[PDB]
Amino acid sequence: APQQINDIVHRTITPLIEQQKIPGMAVAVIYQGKPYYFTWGYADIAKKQPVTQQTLFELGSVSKTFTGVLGGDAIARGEIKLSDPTTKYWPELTAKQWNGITLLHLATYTAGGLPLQVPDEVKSSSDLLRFYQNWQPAWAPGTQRLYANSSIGLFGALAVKPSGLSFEQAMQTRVFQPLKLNHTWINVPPAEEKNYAWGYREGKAVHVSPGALDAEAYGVKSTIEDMARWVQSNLKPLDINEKTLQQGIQLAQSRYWQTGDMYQGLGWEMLDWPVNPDSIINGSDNKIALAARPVKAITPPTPAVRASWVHKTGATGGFGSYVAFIPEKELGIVMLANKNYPNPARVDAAWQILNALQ
Ligand SMILES: *C(=O)N1C[C@H](NOS(=O)(=O)O)CC[C@H]1C(=O)NOCCN
Ligand SMILES: [Cl-]
Ligand SMILES: [Zn+2]
Ligand SMILES: [Zn+2]
Repeated sequence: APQQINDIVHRTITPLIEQQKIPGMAVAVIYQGKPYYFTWGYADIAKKQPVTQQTLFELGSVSKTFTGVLGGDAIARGEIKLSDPTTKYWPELTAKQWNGITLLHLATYTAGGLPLQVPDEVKSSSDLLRFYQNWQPAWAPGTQRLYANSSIGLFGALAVKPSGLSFEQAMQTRVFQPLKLNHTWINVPPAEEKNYAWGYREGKAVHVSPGALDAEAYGVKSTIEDMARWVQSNLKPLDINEKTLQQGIQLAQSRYWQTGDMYQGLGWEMLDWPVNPDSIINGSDNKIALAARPVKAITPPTPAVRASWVHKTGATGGFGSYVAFIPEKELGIVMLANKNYPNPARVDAAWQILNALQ
């Protein structure tokens, strides 16, 4: 890699790892469209297995960027419209509070207070219907953004219904395969488990547990190489030969709502570039990112703006992830770690690196 990249990555990430006690980490810096890879530490501490460019990490909520793009691809196929009512795809959702809640609301956390998590006791399709049938909104739809796995998770499950495919099959056929993300998995196959890093929480090795709508909201695992290719695909959608997927990538970066200086896409979130670094750093703290905030609609949604900072945080019990990129600059970063450490530390490090290379 260019010396300037090696230098800034060492001076930023090695101290981050020292400060946060991260056991293993992989970073890709995309500079002028090309990825440069860096690894540190161990995927499995007790086995002394190093992190490599083939190590699988839990992406956590970064999974929502795949869900948003798959939803965009369905829009581009004419299979769904964001203005469609939820009940078009789930007519058994007969409770009156669902009148007026659209796929857009589900995708963008604006349905009126769907909760952060689907309850752990939801184990069957019957449980899931009961959950949504009994949920009572705190706000009218399209007025407040409250980040929620139960919201975008339902969006992903319903967006694939017209295809007749399961969510996993749709994602594999329509997103992973065309983009050659051949080491990205909703369910890690047995032959690939050797590459699956352990997450570390309070010193103990952990993997994410199964849960309702997990694939849609937080369940994807991937390598640093596939995640760099995911960033390249979102930086340069016109390089994608499949027109519906090219368009789905673009639609996931459209701006549907604004609150403060942030814009909500499908999975992705965006700010105008140049960005105020303190806004992205401070805004990533869970106390802020997860709070209910009023939104203003953008109608029509702003088509993807090249001069944007586009990003997403993610975590599981044992992992912490961050992806950010700037289309106009062909510049991006992926940071995958097997410890969940605070979002602001991730974003600060990412901005120090990308700011140094702009
Ligand atoms: C995503 O990783 N999520 C949802 C929510 N996202 O906040 S973020 O990581 O800062 O963007 C916080 C919790 C977290 C999870 O739900 N992770 O999955 C673990 C099992 N629920
Ligand atoms: Cl140094
Ligand atoms: Zn040093
Ligand atoms: Zn392989």
